[PDB]
Amino acid sequence: KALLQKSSELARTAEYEQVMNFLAKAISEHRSDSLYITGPPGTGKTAQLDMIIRQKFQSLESVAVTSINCISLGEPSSIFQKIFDSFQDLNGPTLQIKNMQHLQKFLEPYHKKTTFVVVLDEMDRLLHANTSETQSVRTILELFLLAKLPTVSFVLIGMANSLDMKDRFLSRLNLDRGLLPQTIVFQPYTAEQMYEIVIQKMSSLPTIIFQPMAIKFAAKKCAGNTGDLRKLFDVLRGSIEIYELEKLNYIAKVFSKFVNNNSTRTRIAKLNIQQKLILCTIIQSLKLNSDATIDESFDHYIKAITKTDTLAPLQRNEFLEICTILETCGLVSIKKTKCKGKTKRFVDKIDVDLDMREFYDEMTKISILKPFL
Amino acid sequence: KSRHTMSMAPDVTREEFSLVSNFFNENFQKRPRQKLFEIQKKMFPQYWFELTQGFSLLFYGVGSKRNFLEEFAIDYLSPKIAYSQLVNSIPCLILNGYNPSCNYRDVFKEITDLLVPAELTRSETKYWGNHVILQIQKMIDFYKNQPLDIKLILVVHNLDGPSIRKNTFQTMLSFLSVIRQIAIVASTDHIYAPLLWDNMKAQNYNFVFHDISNFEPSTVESTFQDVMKMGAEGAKYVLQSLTVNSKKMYKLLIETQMQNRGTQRTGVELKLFNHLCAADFIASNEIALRSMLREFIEHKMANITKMEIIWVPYTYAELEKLLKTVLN
Amino acid sequence: RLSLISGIIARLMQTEIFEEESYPVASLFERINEELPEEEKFSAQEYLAGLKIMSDRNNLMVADDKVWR
Amino acid sequence: SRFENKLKTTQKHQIVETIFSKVKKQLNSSYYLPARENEFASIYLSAYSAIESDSATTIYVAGTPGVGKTLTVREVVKELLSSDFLYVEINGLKMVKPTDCYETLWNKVSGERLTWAASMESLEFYFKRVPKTIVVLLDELDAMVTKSQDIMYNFFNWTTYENAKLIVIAVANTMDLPERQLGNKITSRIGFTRIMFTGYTHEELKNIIDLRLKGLNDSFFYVDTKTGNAILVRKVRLRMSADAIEIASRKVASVSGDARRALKVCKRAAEIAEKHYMAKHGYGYDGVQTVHITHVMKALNETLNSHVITFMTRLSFTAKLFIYALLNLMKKNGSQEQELGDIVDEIKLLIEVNGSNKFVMEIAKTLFQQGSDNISEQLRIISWDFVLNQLLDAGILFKQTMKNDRICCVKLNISVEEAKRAMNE
Ligand SMILES: Nc1ncnc2c1ncn2[C@@H]1O[C@H](COP(=O)(O)OP(=O)(O)OP(O)(O)=S)[C@@H](O)[C@H]1O
Ligand SMILES: Nc1ncnc2c1ncn2[C@@H]1O[C@H](COP(=O)(O)OP(=O)(O)OP(O)(O)=S)[C@@H](O)[C@H]1O
Repeated sequence: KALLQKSSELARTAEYEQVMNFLAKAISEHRSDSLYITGPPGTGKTAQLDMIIRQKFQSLESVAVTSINCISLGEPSSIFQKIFDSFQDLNGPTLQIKNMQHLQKFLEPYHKKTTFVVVLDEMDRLLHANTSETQSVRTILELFLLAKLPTVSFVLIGMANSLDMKDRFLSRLNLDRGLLPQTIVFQPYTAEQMYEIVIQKMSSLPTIIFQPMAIKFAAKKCAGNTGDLRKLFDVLRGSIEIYELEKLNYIAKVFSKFVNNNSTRTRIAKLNIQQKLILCTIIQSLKLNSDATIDESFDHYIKAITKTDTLAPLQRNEFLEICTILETCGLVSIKKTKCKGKTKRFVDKIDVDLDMREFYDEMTKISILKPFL
Repeated sequence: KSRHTMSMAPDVTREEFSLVSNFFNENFQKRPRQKLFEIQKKMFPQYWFELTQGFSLLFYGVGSKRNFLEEFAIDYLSPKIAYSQLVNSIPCLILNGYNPSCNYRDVFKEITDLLVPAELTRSETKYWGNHVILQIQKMIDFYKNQPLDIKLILVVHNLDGPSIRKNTFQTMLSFLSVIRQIAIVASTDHIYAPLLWDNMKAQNYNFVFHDISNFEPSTVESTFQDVMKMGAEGAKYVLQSLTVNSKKMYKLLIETQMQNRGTQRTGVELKLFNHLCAADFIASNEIALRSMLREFIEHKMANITKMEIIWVPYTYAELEKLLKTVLN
Repeated sequence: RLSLISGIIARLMQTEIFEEESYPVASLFERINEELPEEEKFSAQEYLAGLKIMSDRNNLMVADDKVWR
Repeated sequence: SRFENKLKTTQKHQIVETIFSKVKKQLNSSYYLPARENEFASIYLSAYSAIESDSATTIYVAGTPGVGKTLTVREVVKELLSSDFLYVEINGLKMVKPTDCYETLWNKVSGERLTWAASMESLEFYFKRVPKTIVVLLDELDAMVTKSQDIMYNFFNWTTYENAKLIVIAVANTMDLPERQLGNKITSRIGFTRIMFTGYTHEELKNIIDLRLKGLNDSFFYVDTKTGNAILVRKVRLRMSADAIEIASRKVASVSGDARRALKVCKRAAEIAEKHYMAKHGYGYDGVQTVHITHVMKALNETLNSHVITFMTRLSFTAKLFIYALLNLMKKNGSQEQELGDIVDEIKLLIEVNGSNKFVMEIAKTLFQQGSDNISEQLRIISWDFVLNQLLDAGILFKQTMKNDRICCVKLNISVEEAKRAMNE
């Protein structure tokens, strides 16, 4: 079973049709379509555009077209050298890769007059670059205006994660010009396209993978809050390697495990009884919805445990260590919030995520803490 | 204190807005504009004879000058007065004052090469110790003994611009306009223009004023500025790109918040909201609920106050529009 | 109709009587006839169809028939 | 490497090794394990799948330090060493700058010294070009991911590639790290495949302790009564009473359950007994031994008790006067915030509320002028600046910064209660 479940994890998409429509100008040498892809995170929009360009170059006259990744630049100069990277040559780029006019000068083809179109992968770093109205909106205006005289221009094939980019554009420029209009969206595919990509790559289907209906169950009950079926497939390969370790049963188990310790693994998160005690003490201080300081909750602990004589209370530093433990598992968050008493004062305002009902189970089972509920 | 709030307004898409502004501003008062323009064009030889004495021509009067500015300058003044000198028509240095990216340093770096580089004055380039002002001082000492003819015509659109009006830029342009061989002509929009210049800067400018009112829509100037239309519609595109579970949960939210303009009284309590999103078997607990809620919150797509009211500040009309159009 | 019984299944998912999102079909029977609703539990195929609606609306899933994920 | 010999010298006159010395030597924090057993195998099979099948994945693990996780992944990649990979301990808390990791990477890939830019350029190049698995230890990731997550954005966008010759073994401190600072888009690439590490039970603590004491538990040495040297002239034996070990394990598992803390407190009690035994015989430094419960009792209590009380019971009388006045002000105004000059006024009060008593006379005199009526009439009490500072820097008192020294605020960092108690002794 190993060599399968190992190899299990090692055109194609239906989406390929749509962009193909928006690509008709590129396989007939016309000026390409004004393509500004947006996409919610997880859907693979980066890898979506990457499958696009990969197929487009493995399918095709001289065939040259590139797509560069804009991450560590924060400025519109060294980007276009990365397009000069396609020449495999050496020049003085410093200006011809910096200003829009110099860019137009920079893009008259040389070898055979096979049109070269430009693609910017992960513009959502240039889009998410320095201050908007100063450089990033300025860079967008510059790179985005296609006012060349030869219609064989640098037709941007852009990609942006958060839609706000189109809202940050100049209002006048976007409506009547640029790569903007085809603001194609790629909403999270529950099963209907991504699950079928899964099946089509899994044509060489291992014998007992498991119940396909439980597979689709996993697909839905994840994609509810998920955008990675391949990564859900990876937690599935981990499940089958659990089956191996013990030498789709356990997948509901592992979901109840990893997603929310509140279900059962909170008892692990609060393994020590003093942890549970301090947590219920925080819940008690919640009745005073104030700055849940170390001091507030600590004094509340002191009084409530002098009352309920379960144990001699902990030291200040001890309570510190306990709450830090509680924060390491993340069951309760803290933040060094600012109060204005003397100066900018930074004290731990905490917020618990647990509910007294999710305390009902986890406490009523331990009758020793119940003296404090 | 029930005030008319711009929220309760008929919003207009950017396309309809742009297009109707186009129709109006290109057809509203055409015949008046052209009559006014053909009438005032007769003043152009008057401007010729006035600028013969280098009197910096400032232009006021309502309506945009930008169009008319480039019109008078590029087309009439420059080449005619160039021919009149006795050959490249004198480079028209247009200052996009409305553009807030103008800076004295670089524009003077241009100016320098525009002006006479008779000596290697680049040798006088130094540390940040501003050679703009010192070098322009030297340039003035030079021109004090040079012949009198315009060697460059600079024109500023909206001299009250967000950059030029900076007092440093203003003083630089003053000491510049002291030069005789240059013709200074500009315009503003700020009604408080005279607040800009003391008798020192006036002496530098020797401003002569002229009214020009043609009642333009300020096309380019409308571009750089921005108002609230330039939120409900912000979230309207967000919800167009989400997951079906988010669609359904926001559908339930919008029903229970629109049942009772979408006011705060009409919302729902998170207790009963969890009761519902658990009854119809959507939310497993409060943590996942608040998680799939903050995706709306982390873009400010719904309001919450206190009961535990989650109230959509978006209008009843726009809300039921979401229902009938994008949700159902 | 199915709304209220779905709410009852919700408050019975609140407790760990299912111990899971999964639940025996035996628990199914224990929680259709033994509860308040009498004859509101439809014919075999009909309440199975109700459960299939609840599946297609992502409220209850089917797997390992003796239980249901 | 080159300088390693430069630390080795010859003059060593047979350093004496006593019993507890050997104990602590094997009890060192450096030298199969019981506590993390199924985790060992789980991560082992994760990396086995990722490498033996020549794929690339992201093994996220989180939990408080001291849970063995650094040792555990090391054990896994050590048994894997015997069966392609570059164990690159990229510790964000070891990186001088945040970006420095790159260079290490940028070195371990080719052995070049350029900037982080070309570093990541060639890195991603290798990750998407090289035709065909190198375990990079992202120790204490937090430091690297603090500025704008761009670092981790890169560090995982690299991983997401399919043919990327890049396995990552990331370890963070808390579980929710990817869901509080990392981008949602980043969080997705991080994935849900993260293994959590719980605390340690006192059972596991006993296990690890006896493990460290395997070859030495209750064992015999050959100790010369003259020099105190031990060899694993009487053949003595030693017992490490597992009841004290029990109680230490219980106490540590209570609040924290950390291997480091437990090991260290055991070492502490050991060396305490060691110094007592040395003193009882005076061997200097050139029948049967045990470790009573009382030793570990002391060594453990010393890891909890503070000193602020036992400190403030020793400050100068001026300091105690200052503190007691401050407490009177705290309860009189109910503000727990006083003004410095106001405290001076209160000290004047407290000195004068008592009568013209000759003893109050002496106090007034000295506290206002060290005798020597020749020089007298001080506005604020003697050493007042000095004692104020001696408090402030000691972290007890906490004061804002205004050059006007009569309206500047003052606050107690310690609890009012413990301070009051200190005044009561
Ligand atoms: N529909 C899909 N088609 C192909 N691969 C997919 C698809 N959905 C997910 N994947 C794969 O799973 C990964 C998860 O998506 P992400 O890379 O995290 O999203 P992305 O590629 O960064 O684009 P986004 O969603 O705008 S962040 C993708 O990169 C692909 O490797
Ligand atoms: N099972 C064990 N057997 C023996 N010694 C152990 C065991 N678990 C922990 N220790 C000791 O306790 C130390 C704990 O180190 P680790 O937990 O591996 O480091 P860590 O958890 O990454 O802490 P960091 O580096 O600050 S995040 C180890 O280095 C050993 O000295």
